[PDB]
Amino acid sequence: SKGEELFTGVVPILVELDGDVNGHKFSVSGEGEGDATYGKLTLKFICTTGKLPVPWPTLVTTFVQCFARYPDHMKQHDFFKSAMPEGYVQERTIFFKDDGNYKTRAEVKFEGDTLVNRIELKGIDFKEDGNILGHKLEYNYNSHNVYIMADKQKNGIKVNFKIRHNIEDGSVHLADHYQQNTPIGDGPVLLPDNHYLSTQSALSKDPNEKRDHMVLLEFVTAAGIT
Amino acid sequence: QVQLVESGGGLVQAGGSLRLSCAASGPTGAMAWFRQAPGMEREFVGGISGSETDTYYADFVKGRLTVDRDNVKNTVDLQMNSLKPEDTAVYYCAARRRVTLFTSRADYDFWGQGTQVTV
Ligand code: NA
Ligand code: NA
Ligand code: NA
Ligand code: NA
Ligand code: NA
Ligand code: NA
Ligand code: NA
Repeated sequence: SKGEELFTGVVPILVELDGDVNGHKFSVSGEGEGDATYGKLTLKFICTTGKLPVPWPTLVTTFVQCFARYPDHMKQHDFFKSAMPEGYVQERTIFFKDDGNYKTRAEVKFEGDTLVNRIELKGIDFKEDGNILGHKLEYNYNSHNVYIMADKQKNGIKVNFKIRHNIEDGSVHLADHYQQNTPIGDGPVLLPDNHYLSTQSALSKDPNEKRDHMVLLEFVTAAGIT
Repeated sequence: QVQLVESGGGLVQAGGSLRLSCAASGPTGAMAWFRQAPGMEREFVGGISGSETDTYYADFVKGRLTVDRDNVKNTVDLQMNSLKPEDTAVYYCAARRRVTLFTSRADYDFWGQGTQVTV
């Protein structure tokens, strides 16, 4: 159809985030590309205001699930692409176990031929010497299942999952995600059956990037419907 | 394709000042200056995002330099103060199609041919 045809090949991506965590303000810009035929995302971000005040891994989920690979038998369950090119609003609250929380609102939509994710993030109530503001998180990422259900009343979807952030002392800090996606346009979207996205990420550094930065690779495939 | 035309530079001695300028054939995104000392690796000096809202200078360029940009003329300019003999190098204008001011040379799409600066 229309929305899914926008994703048949490689699509450039722009990411812009303004954040405020415990009054510490910052901005991030990122760019790369997505290829939903492979379910693959590649991005590089820089903090344009200096040092990022939180660990980079805690922003991974905030920094475009329209690039998931949906198998052909599940095509009618791909809300994200069906809302394009007009886009969708992605809102989250992220609860870090025994620590603060992020509240994010993003617009994901096409601006020309580029898919753009513009985000506002506010974090509150973090312990200034917790795992987060104390940068005790390892610079890595694990695999998670992203659970999706329709929210017919709001003409969108509800999404939730729990991220495992490995800590430098060998423990794990859980980040509990609650997400709702709502279409920006008034065109019709696909309201899916219950399913999930199998996601995997890897983080690295660009040895020639002098600014505080993250390189992110994500693989995302939809499953859970025979 | 997009071509970058460098001018300025040349010979100075310590303490002096020098100016470099770069003119782009067309409009572009982030613009930056790099330099490459004789057998060293190309390092980022300073630049301006395509939107001009982000300016970044390397650590060694302290407050000694100023980059400005002109999206109508499609030019980025660099001015150098308090020159030291370690500033001797071949300076390169660089630009990207896209807007973000990354600093790795691999992120840049268009290059000038290199302008000698000798302090
Ligand atoms: Na980090
Ligand atoms: Na996040
Ligand atoms: Na919390
Ligand atoms: Na794990
Ligand atoms: Na200089
Ligand atoms: Na490079
Ligand atoms: Na290059």
